[PDB]
Amino acid sequence: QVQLVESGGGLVQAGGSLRLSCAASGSIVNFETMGWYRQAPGKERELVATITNEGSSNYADSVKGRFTISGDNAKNTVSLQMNSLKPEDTAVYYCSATFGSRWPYAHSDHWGQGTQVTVS
Amino acid sequence: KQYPIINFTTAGATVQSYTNFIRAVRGRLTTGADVRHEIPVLPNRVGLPINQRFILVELSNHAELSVTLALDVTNAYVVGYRAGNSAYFFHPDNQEDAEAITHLFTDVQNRYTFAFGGNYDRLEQLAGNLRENIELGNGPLEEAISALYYYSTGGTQLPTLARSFIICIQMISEAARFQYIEGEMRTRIRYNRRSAPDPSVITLENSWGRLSTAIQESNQGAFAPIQLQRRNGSKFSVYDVSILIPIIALMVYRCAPP
Ligand SMILES: [Cl-]
Repeated sequence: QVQLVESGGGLVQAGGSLRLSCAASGSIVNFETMGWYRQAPGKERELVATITNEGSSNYADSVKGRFTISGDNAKNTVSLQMNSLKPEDTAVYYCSATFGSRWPYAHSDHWGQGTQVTVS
Repeated sequence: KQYPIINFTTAGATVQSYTNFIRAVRGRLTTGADVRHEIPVLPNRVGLPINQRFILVELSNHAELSVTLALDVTNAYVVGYRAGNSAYFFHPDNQEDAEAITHLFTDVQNRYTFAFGGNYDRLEQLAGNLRENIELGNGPLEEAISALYYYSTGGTQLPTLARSFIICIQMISEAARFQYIEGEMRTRIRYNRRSAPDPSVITLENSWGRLSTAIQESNQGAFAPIQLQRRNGSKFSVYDVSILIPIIALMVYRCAPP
């Protein structure tokens, strides 16, 4: 019975910063990978930042050194700290979670419904 | 008449032969009368008649050599083996167990009790290698059977005998204890692979005792957690028996049943 709860987003000035959070409930096991994808209008959905159970993070080249993802395995939560916001960052951001084997599943993957961040 | 014996050969082994072998072994290990949260419990050592205490596993290979392992039904673990006219036993942990094993291989002319126990820590020390470094699959088992056999002719040195025990215990005892580990051996046969056990397997082996306890002491299956490892070695916690249903096939008896 996996559910994702997304928090954060909204309108923010260029150069400002904000935080997105995502928390998964209904997984009996910790996430395999969790993080954010974003879709800018007129664009394809693209990876922004993800982190694994090993705590290894992956970022889009364009947010690297600007955005930081952190995670808490035991609480199945991730946080994205967005610093130095730019026009390119205006988009809908979607939380994503994947979980590995726990009976009766081999794996599962989950998407949020998105929160928009608008850089003014 | 006699303790039950189950046969398996590595020669032309298939996923089907290995699977059906492990299933037969489990059937002689648990009665089926004690099942908790869907996981079978092994017979309670206290008061267990000596004629119910052991089963024998007869292993043969393509080189046509055979050895018979003795397994304790109370833990599914190897207590010793016979090759030709000799039997060899690990050093027992207590006087009751010491007395129990004297009812094994009573037919044999020569019976030796090693000065060391059969726990992985001791065997790794004698072998000079960790489980992490010791490949498993049909090829290693084929060679482990030869090594155990020739121990009886003096053709096998102690470290190689330790390594061969490490292979046999995992492919037989741990496979019997965990469907997940039987599955790991199946895959190795399917792909004709030999490879060492990854952290997922090693942590289950190390945890079988703790898991048996947690499961038996749970409130309706909820643990009062146990830390295991994924295949990449990252840590995860088990909180509940439900996840372990496909994983653990039987448990050491801990407490009275529900
Ligand atoms: Cl010892």
